[PDB]
Amino acid sequence: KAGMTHIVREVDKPGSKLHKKEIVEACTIIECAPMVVVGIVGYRETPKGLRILSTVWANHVSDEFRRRYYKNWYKSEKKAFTKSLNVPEATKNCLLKRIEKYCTVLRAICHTQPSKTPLRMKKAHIMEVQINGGSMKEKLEFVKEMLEKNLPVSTVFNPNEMIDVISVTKGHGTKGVVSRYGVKRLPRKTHRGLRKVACIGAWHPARVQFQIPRHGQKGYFHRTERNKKIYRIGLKTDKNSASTDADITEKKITPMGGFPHYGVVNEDFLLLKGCVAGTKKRPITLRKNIVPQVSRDALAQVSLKFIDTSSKIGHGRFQTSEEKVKYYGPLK
Amino acid sequence: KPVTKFITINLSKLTHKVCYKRKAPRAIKEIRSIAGKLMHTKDVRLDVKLNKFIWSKGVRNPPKRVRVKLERKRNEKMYTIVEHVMVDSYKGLVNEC
Amino acid sequence: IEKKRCVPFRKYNGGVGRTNQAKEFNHTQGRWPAKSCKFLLNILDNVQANAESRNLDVSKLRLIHVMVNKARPGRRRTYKAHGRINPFMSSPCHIQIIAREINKISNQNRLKNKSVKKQQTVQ
RNA sequence: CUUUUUCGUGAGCUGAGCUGUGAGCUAGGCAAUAGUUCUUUAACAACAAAAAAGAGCACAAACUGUAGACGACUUUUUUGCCUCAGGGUGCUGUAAACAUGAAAGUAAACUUUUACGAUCUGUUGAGGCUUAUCCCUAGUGGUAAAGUGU
RNA sequence: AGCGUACCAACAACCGCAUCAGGUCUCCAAGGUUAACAGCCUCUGGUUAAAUAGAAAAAAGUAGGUAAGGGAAGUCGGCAAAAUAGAUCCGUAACUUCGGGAAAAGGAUUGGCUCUGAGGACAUUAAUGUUAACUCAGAACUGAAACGGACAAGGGGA
Ligand SMILES: [Mg+2]
Ligand SMILES: [Mg+2]
Ligand SMILES: [Mg+2]
Ligand SMILES: [Mg+2]
Ligand SMILES: [Mg+2]
Ligand SMILES: [Mg+2]
Ligand SMILES: [Mg+2]
Ligand SMILES: [Mg+2]
Ligand SMILES: [Mg+2]
Ligand SMILES: [Mg+2]
Ligand SMILES: [Mg+2]
Ligand SMILES: [Mg+2]
Ligand SMILES: [Mg+2]
Ligand SMILES: [Mg+2]
Ligand SMILES: [Mg+2]
Ligand SMILES: [Mg+2]
Ligand SMILES: [Mg+2]
Ligand SMILES: [Mg+2]
Ligand SMILES: [Mg+2]
Ligand SMILES: [Mg+2]
Repeated sequence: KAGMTHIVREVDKPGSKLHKKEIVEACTIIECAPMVVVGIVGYRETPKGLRILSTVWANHVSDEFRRRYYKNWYKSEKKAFTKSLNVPEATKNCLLKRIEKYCTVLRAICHTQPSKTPLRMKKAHIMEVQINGGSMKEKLEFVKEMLEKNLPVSTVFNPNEMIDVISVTKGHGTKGVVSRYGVKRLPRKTHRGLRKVACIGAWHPARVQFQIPRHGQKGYFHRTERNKKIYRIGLKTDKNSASTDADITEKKITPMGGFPHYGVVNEDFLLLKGCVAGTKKRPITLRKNIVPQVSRDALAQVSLKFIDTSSKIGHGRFQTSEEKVKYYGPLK
Repeated sequence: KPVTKFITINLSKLTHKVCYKRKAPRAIKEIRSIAGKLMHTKDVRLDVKLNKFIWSKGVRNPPKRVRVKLERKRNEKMYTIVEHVMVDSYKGLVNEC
Repeated sequence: IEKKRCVPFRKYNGGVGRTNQAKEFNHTQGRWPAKSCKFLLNILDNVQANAESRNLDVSKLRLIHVMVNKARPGRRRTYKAHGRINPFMSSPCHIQIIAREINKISNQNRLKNKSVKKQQTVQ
């Protein structure tokens, strides 16, 4: 996660009070460098739940993938993944044949590339991505062609699509009932203080119940949110990645002075309508809908008229740095 | 072995959190800690003129920057002396041995 | 004393805090009581000096005995609301240490016949 | 235990085939005894001493603030990081000093000359400040102790 | 002639069970701003000590500060807080024991700088000189319209 900005768009809703007008909306920017596909894993069904057969790895892996297996890499001999990748291919093909024969779910193991971001961390993040589609043989032939390549983001999603978002909310520590749960604040005359709950329960269930709100820890919770729409997929090879047909100033997505508390975004990215849980730099997981939406909003396609790139430090007044020097003329 | 160093320290970075009655002693404590950690010496002595300079504006707002000189002597075999350097501008100064 | 390592509090630990240095002892609570350490160091120095006289090599000494006993307490007062007076005692102790030098069927003729027959039967 | 002999079954031997291993066919010679029963010491799994055949990491430490009452958590330890500086992006609102520049008026030598004067103007969109939880930079100087467990 | 004469007088030497935030009688009394021995700052004299210190800094408390739009809808009840306050110049009702009510209610002004005017004494002649001390009126300029700038200081009415 990088930051937010706003855009200008023309509405196309017959029947609305805003049918033919220009409006302003807020958006969130996610930095989306490509991942790398490094392995395969297959599951089969049992009455005890899904069950792993085996894991097959690719022929070479990178050092930022290996750092995730160490609590301190700087003092180590770094021998992880140094024997197992030297197996003959015959064993791997026999294992893949078994997976084709007995398994019902395939997933692909992929990892991120934090060196292309402004992050201080060097360990990569690892996750499993399920592969839906045809028969198991077709799935297997699909995955193997990718086993040591890059996934760009536009291979996975499309413009104007609807997405779900998974992440962890911002932390706040220990908070009281008034803030944690939103209870009615108590009169000024109260003797031991007023920020509490007056009655914890009736006499006689002679215990406190688990539905009574108390003090405790607030924030840093795990959440899944539905139906966030995609407005644009940018590309790092594109000079005018924040310009429209109505505004031909040649611009990038990063505002004057850098995204505050993040840095400069110089890979390809996503622009999402709305907001997303987490701080700056927080990793965001993206998923397709459980079943596809067919409503009018999820099918409508968006044309943008203005992306804003003025400074978010203070109250910015220019769209580029050249405007600023042109306005004042020569200084001292 | 002995060595001499010239550095500048900005104190508003270090006193930003404390209240009015603690702004100058916090700066003094930070100077001592920084010098000791940069010289690897547990024994750090502060010259009285530097202490006088730090308190020149009262307890409430010490100066925003200070330039000091650090020398390590042979006397717990070694120790560090910290003195004050008077400058009329901090603009170009970086640190040197 | 220098807070490089801690002492795990396993017995009298009501309200003692949690610390990062207790994981070394597979525990969660610890503290750094300096006065106790100084008092114990004085006695260990005395033990070593007494071992120098009777010509033992210090490198092989092992503390085989450590015993702490509580002594008669001293007495002071403290004052409380509504004109009351309450005790303000202390808690002294005894200590003793020892170090030591370390290196590194019945015949029963009837029973004999039974045993012989048993051993014969298994072959 | 000898003798005469058959068939399966595989180590070394390529359904040649000796022999290992089991099951039989002839003809014979040779044992068991503790004085009337006291659980018929009989299974399964371990361990120890000898003889032969086989041979790495985590904690701590200094940083970090996406975390926080303390523990815990997220990070880095040489293209990294800390530091100071340069640059960017913002906040305030035009610094100190000079000017025989202005200024309602005043008094004091003989058209000017000297004196006092709130405030105003020029050099001046100037001066100051900006991460401690802002952004960029193989820019400067650094990057310490050898402890604990397994 | 005889008797008293050291020291504390509370800040730990007195009474309160104590080296207790309580109680306990007299005299002296500087500068600035002001009506002021008030409040705030200072010179002489006194001190920098209190049954503890370091770091961190979230709930909750206690002593404080601010808050868009509304303005008592809160509560038994405007409890708590807010609003007003000094001087000068104007203007003040019902009722009344004619003395009051009354600061009734209400309205305007207030800095800095440069000027003008008015209030005494003395000694030689309607003239001439020598000299003070604080008040009170008026005018022109000046500033991000501010000026009892902090301190101090009535809410009113039926
Ligand atoms: Mg009450
Ligand atoms: Mg902002
Ligand atoms: Mg520029
Ligand atoms: Mg008490
Ligand atoms: Mg009492
Ligand atoms: Mg017998
Ligand atoms: Mg000036
Ligand atoms: Mg930093
Ligand atoms: Mg006397
Ligand atoms: Mg006397
Ligand atoms: Mg008594
Ligand atoms: Mg007292
Ligand atoms: Mg006291
Ligand atoms: Mg508070
Ligand atoms: Mg305010
Ligand atoms: Mg309000
Ligand atoms: Mg009401
Ligand atoms: Mg009500
Ligand atoms: Mg009241
Ligand atoms: Mg009245």
